[PDB]
Amino acid sequence: AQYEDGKQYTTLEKPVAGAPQVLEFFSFFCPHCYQFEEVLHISDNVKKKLPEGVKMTKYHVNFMGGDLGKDLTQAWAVAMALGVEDKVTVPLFEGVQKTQTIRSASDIRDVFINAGIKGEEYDAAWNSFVVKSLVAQQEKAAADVQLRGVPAMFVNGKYQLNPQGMDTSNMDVFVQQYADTVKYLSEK
Repeated sequence: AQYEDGKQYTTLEKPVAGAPQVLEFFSFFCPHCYQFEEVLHISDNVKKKLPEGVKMTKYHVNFMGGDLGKDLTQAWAVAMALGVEDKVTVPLFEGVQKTQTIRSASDIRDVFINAGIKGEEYDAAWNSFVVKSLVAQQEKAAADVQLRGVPAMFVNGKYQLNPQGMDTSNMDVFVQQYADTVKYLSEK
């Protein structure tokens, strides 16, 4: 075929019932994730080719960067609850990997503040049980697929994107192939 299992994607031997339709995992410590977000804009180019009616979900993971890694998953929960993902994603990446000014939970907080979220609102969210359960959801989904690496994308809880098996000579062509594969898998 043109899309072969084991080539542009792999199939989970343990399919995950009721999983989000498009599920992406990342870490603000993950160098390829930085690329995926700020250079390739993967999430965006997938959405642009997804059918109508398919929701897109993106979760942070704990297994990189120790304590600060967990702080970032809780902050990503805050980001999701307040709907401010598009305002903090870039400074979190650059704060962690570019400028290295993120060294503590308080430095993570500064990014939200600088992005215009108010102190009280952040701290209230940070401490809220809605955020606790949003953290739990992020962990459960990563648990459900044995996740030990990022970036990672899963479609319908059955198929996992395999970027190692796509041409990387051209970044535009890589992204289109990636997105087209998600669309294929999505219609499967």
